[PDB]
Amino acid sequence: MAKYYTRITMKRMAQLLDLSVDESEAFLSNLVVNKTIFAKVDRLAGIINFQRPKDPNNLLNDWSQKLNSLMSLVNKTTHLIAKEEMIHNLQ
Amino acid sequence: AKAIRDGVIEASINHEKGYVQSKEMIDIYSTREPQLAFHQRISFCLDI
Amino acid sequence: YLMEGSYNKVFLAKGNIPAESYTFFIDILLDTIRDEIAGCIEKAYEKILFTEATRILFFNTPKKMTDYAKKRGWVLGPNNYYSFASQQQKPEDTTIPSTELAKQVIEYARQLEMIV
Amino acid sequence: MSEKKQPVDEDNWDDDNVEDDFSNQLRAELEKHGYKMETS
Amino acid sequence: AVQKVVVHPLVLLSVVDHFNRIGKVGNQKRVVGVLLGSWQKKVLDVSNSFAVPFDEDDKDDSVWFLDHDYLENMYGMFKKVNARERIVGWYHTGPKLHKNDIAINELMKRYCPNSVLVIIDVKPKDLGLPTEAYISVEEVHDDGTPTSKTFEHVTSEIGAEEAEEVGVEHLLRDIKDTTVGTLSQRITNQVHGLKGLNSKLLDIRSYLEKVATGKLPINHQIIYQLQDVFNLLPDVSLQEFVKAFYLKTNDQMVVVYLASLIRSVVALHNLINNKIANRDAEKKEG
Amino acid sequence: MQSGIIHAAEEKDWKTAYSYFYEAFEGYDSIDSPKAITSLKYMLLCKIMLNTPEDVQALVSGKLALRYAGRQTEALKCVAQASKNRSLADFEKALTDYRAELRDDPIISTHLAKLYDNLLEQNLIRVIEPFSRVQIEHISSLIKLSKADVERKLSQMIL
Amino acid sequence: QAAELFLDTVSTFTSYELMDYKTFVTYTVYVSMIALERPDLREKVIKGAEILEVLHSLPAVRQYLFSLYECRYSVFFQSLAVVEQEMKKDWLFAPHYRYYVREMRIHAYSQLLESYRSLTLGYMAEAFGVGVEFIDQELSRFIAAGRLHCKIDKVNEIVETNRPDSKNWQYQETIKKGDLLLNRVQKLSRVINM
Amino acid sequence: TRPANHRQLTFEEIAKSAKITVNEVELLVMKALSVGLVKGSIDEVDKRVHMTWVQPRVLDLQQIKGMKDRLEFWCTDVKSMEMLVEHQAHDILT
Repeated sequence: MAKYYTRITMKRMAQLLDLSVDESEAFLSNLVVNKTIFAKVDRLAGIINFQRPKDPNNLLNDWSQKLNSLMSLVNKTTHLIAKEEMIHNLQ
Repeated sequence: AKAIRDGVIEASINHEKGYVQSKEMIDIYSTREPQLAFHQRISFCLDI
Repeated sequence: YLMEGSYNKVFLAKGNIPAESYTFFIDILLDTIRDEIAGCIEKAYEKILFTEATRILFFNTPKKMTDYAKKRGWVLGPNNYYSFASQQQKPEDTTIPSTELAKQVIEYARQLEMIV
Repeated sequence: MSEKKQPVDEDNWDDDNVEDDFSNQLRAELEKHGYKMETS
Repeated sequence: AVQKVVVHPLVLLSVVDHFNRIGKVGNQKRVVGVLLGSWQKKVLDVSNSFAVPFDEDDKDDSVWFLDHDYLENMYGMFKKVNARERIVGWYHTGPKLHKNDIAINELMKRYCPNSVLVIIDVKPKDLGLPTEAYISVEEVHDDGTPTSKTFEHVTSEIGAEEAEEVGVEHLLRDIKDTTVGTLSQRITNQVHGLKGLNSKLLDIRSYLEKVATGKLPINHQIIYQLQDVFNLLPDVSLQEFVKAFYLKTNDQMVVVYLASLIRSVVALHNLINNKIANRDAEKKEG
Repeated sequence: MQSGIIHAAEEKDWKTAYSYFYEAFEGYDSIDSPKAITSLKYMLLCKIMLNTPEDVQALVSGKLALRYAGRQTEALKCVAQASKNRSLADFEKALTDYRAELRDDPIISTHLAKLYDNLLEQNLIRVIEPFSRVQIEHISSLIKLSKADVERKLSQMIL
Repeated sequence: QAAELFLDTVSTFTSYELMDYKTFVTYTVYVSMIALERPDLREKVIKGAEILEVLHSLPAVRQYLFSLYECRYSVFFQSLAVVEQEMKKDWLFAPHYRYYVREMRIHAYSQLLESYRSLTLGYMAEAFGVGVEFIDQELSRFIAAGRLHCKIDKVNEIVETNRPDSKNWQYQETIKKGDLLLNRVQKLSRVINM
Repeated sequence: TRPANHRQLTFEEIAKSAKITVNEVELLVMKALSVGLVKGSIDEVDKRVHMTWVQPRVLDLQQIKGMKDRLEFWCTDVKSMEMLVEHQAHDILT
């Protein structure tokens, strides 16, 4: 749930646990005071979520990571094309 | 109305009711303009 | 009075022309009000019935309100001046700052390292 | 030196900003409270 | 297995002088030679080489010859003069990846396990590095056969050495674009690197020469990567990419404003240091 | 002992005032057991007072205090467990079960309102943690307390 | 800086110039109540016995400190008018008596107002200090003075607050000092070299 | 099929094009993420999923025309931005 769910209600999860929403909050309390699962729950609209910082850094930082992987990716095909031309059009 | 034509204030006047609402436009920090107030002065202090 | 938002006082000066006729000039003063609030009728005017913005300028119900209401928007409706307001498309450009500003960074580096 | 060819003829600034906001407002703001005790 | 290679100017010229001393053949000759060196920490090194005599005729272009007596005696001499130096692979003069270099490496794989080749340039012009090294890799797949020993270009660079920098930088004495301010970045990569992206842009355009006219293999393994390129187009200027950009530019130009602010005060203090040198010298000397 | 009694009565220096009871117990080592076993009280109470609760269990786990076991050192270990787990009724059962030796000394009587505030806000910030916009009725439920005192007390927290 | 030099009040002495030690105590509390925030006030001046026993003889100053710390807002304006009145009639504080209470008012308004978000304007007249139109014109000139971070609604009778970042406010004084020093070195730059 | 404009679909659309009910599509797409043919995120409350990375497929001689056209103006983007560098940055280094 913490891996794949960006944001879920406080009824769908409790339906996936087959128990109370109160017992569900007791389950989500002792793990975030253990801070082994980071979550920011709600009890007015029940809109609870996982792994939500603000990130002033990792947007453009991971964007630059996509830049580096991008330039490596266009670096990959470039020397791959030439030999493929050479196994048809050498002599 | 000429303060919107001059653009002094942005938000709407409830001309039917009578009140003048105004939005809360904050975070001018994420604008091009403090870099503009810089850029007026960067080249200036380079010139001096 | 034409400088600030004084409008009805201008029509009071159209109630007081003391020197002589001044008619040829107050009719161009008519027209320069006509395009004025024909232009600034387009503001954040959330909904107005066919009374207020109707009788501020000159015209109650001739088809001059069809001339403005069909020249521009503010469409003739169920006692309704339609407030259309998008104001959404033109922001959110980094590219024009990434062109002009990329020019200006080089304009920094010219008078930073190169002797003149 | 210091000639001026003539063709024609802290202690203060933070105080002056106090004058800038509170130029002429509530000078003797001492009894208005006791005058608002009965009106408010 | 191999990370990258290290190439020296000594071996780099040491192909070229041999190309000159065979330069009287005129018609056609590739300069095949034995590449010598080490590799440590999985980092390939090339320090020395020589060139084996080699001839090859165009008709039945699969008839190659390496004088292994010339291999063994001269490598024995080089081991004798330097036991640290050893074999590292081979090389050829490499205009455009000759065909016998599928089994030259197989002919002398019994000397080096990663018997590497090096393609060089004899007519030096590009906007990059005219130094190349492949590696021998065989991988049976689901769209061919067994013997799939194709060559894969391990990344390459010209490595330096404290011994050779003295004599090499003596051998320039000509032009040297030092005084690294911002200009070295601005020119070696902001001018030059964009034209580096020009050619890699242009190479898939040269492959795109198969729409109805080019060679027979259509797609299979070319389009997953390009599909990952156009998949990997970056984020547009609307979502939050604007906001953190104006945020951090809005932080960077602060520090720029500080440094530019102080620099003028420095030069002003120096001007005071010069007018004291003026006013108490004009009266003193006369 | 009384070099730490008055310094604890002014609450100025729990470190050196702790050290006076430590030196008092080291002087009371194996020659005066009734003063030694009450000298454990004024150091471990000064340590829970110091809000370092684990070192109480580190000291009584030491073999010097394994000799001097008793009811009152367990009455300190339960308080150390109470401020260890950071909850109010955990301490209220500790006063309730061991009231005969906890609620016995005239200065020990006047240490529990401030500890009640420290533990009140301690379990408070324990429970306030996991969430977003919330109700005060649910926090009065989960604390099991009123809404006016929690509302004013949390207002004292944000103020 | 004045309270920071008035930090000790222990090594300070029964002076020739402040022959009342307690007048020195009144001075350091009057400068401390602006000079430091709640954490400092909630440890330093509230727990000091050496500072406590000297305002122990002070009936008003002990009240005037505790009316602010104990959220006694209505009498705080009364004792505020007292101390401001004597400060108006005081040497060395008569240069800045208007500067004092214009910071005291916005300080208390910051204190109460930075607790809640939806507290209405009519709540504050009876529990805070009388005069609805006074709170009207008083907060209006402070939001209009560009401080006191909130945004008041009028014709539904509710006061709303926000929270700003430490960016644009911290940006502001930087462009102030930058323009100030630019004026300085520009002016001197024309002073030297003719 | 969906462009890089959005490439964000909803469980109503999954229940339309796969005609499978509302309380199975989450298990389906979590199974898809567990296999790893697709890489994306799951929002529950807005009933949408931000699918990012897809398993790459094959294509004919017609899609290379579209990739040709997307290559085409991407060339002159590099030309157009680089010409500012050559023109404006000329006097720094000849």
